[PDB]
Amino acid sequence: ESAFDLGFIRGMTFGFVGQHGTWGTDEARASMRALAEQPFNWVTLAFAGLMEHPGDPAIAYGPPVTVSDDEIASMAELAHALGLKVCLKPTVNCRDGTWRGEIRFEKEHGPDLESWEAWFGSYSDMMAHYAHVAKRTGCEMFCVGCEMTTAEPHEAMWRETIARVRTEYDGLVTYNCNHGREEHVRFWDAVDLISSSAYYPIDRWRDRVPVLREVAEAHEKPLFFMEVGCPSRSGSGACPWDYRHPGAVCLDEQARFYEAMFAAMPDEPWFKGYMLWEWPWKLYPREAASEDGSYCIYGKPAEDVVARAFSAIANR
Repeated sequence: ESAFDLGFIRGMTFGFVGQHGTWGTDEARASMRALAEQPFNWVTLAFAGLMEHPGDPAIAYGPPVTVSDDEIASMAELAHALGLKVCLKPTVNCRDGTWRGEIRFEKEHGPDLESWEAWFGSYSDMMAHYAHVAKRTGCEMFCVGCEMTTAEPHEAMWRETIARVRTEYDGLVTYNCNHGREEHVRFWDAVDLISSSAYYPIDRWRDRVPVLREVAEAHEKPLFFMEVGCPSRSGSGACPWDYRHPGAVCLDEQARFYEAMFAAMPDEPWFKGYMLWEWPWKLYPREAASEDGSYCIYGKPAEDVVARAFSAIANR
């Protein structure tokens, strides 16, 4: 169905970074079952192809690097049988640890150089491949990119990648920008839904909503969060995007983040919901949650905070 008619998204991201073999495990199947017991109507299957360095245009994806096409199909099939809609979200990470939002090339053109042209060649090839996987596996959404801040001004190359995806895939298409980039992306017209990694600090939510509304209304597209969440660590609510943030385990900090977000987001048709970050393919037991400092909400007060809000939206 169309974008404005879409049911409000109550989602969870699963299985990142999608290392080869991990989703084909009994653990992954048990973890997906646990995810589906929460009041989620969506799951995002997220995984990363690999670049050697942020200036290398070559991208390694598929086995032995990523989960296989069969592993993706297995997870999509399981999620679908459990009543979830599925977004497929391929992305790229750098082996040297450089954030994908900082990839950069010295040249725009040159197919045998380290150019934006060469990289988008590799990236378009990868996205076409997974767009075809998404079609074959009946995925209801496909995400053409995540947090690609340095790549964004290459509008023509993004439009090509999107047109290539459209060729392979006729479901809903989004691009996932970083927090603070919602108003900066210039190709929102080429996708069906505007999405962002909305890691806004606890105290920034109320202030940020107006611009988010303005972005949705300006481009006449619904907007949702392709990533939102907070680690259960002390002070993390001030820097939700940072998985490396040092601090004692703190379950309340994560809960406060979710409460602040839910409090600030209006019940207005331009806003289409939440794809939470994140759920592991190997899920810890409930009792171990008090020791866990990750983004996962399982077994923590945030689980209940999320369940209450999502159930209320669901049972309406």
